[PDB]
Amino acid sequence: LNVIKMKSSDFLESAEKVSLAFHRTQGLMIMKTVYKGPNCIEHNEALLEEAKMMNRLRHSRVVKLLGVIIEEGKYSLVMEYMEKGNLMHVLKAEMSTPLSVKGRIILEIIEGMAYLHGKGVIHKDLKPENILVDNDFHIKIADLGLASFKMWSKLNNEEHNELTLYYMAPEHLNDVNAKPTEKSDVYSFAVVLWAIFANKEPYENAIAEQQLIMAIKSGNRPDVDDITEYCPREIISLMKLCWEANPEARPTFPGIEEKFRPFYLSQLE
Ligand SMILES: O=C(c1nc2n(n1)[C@H](c1ccccc1)C[C@@H]2F)C1CC1
Ligand SMILES: [Br-]
Ligand SMILES: [Br-]
Ligand SMILES: [Cl-]
Ligand code: NA
Ligand code: NA
Ligand code: NA
Ligand code: NA
Ligand code: NA
Ligand code: NA
Repeated sequence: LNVIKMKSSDFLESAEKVSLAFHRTQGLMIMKTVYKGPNCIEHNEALLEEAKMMNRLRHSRVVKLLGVIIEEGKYSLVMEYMEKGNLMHVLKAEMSTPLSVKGRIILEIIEGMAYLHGKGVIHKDLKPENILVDNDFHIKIADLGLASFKMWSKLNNEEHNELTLYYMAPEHLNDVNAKPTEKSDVYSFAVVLWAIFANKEPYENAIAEQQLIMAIKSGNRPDVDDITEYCPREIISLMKLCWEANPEARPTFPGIEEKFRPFYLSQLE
């Protein structure tokens, strides 16, 4: 389905920024309020078309943009509701996630990124907080930071509006000139891989941001010995392949899928 021009009145009053919302006739949804301030109707057509463009990225592992709210002095994006929150919340839950499910999660992240890259989309902000999980532990990739919503991100920072580095490729640390590439996303995926088996964030011993940044650029990586549960040797090799310093030596997501899928099916599923 295409993007719906929804209205603020469509949602139940819950006055008392991604939050849960209840559409009067459609049910639970996620709302990201982006702008609240003076009237800026000059940008409406530009904001709507960008939402239409983003809404065209349709894939089983990509979150759906259900609608937009474009009113006088109020602009919001309305997104599919993923009941279980983000991947890091799932990994830290009291109930353990079995290896078969972790393998499926990895495969689905690969499928989603292969789709996005095939559409010429570079995510640039891939991390557990942008990987959302539904009731059945299937995942969908999101862009909650608006890294790909150029127009909406600019709106979010217009001053008249009232309203992590662990997964960033080293070529981007301490460097604003560096333009992210598909290979930047592959590096982020490598660290997500580590997090999936560590059940936590990397670099817990880092003491200072400058220490952490200079260390990673010098070759430091998440502590593979820190994984406490069983992590298949193939997956350790995979993450090492994906966080290699030379970006052009990192594989593609289709290349990752070609070797991970048959391994998932014979060992993990
Ligand atoms: O997080 C959001 C969101 N909305 C959409 N996605 N994420 C998908 C997507 C994923 C990765 C890269 C680009 C788009 C396509 C869809 F339009 C909304 C709340 C801001
Ligand atoms: Br090299
Ligand atoms: Br593999
Ligand atoms: Cl394949
Ligand atoms: Na599915
Ligand atoms: Na990061
Ligand atoms: Na730090
Ligand atoms: Na390296
Ligand atoms: Na295959
Ligand atoms: Na398969």
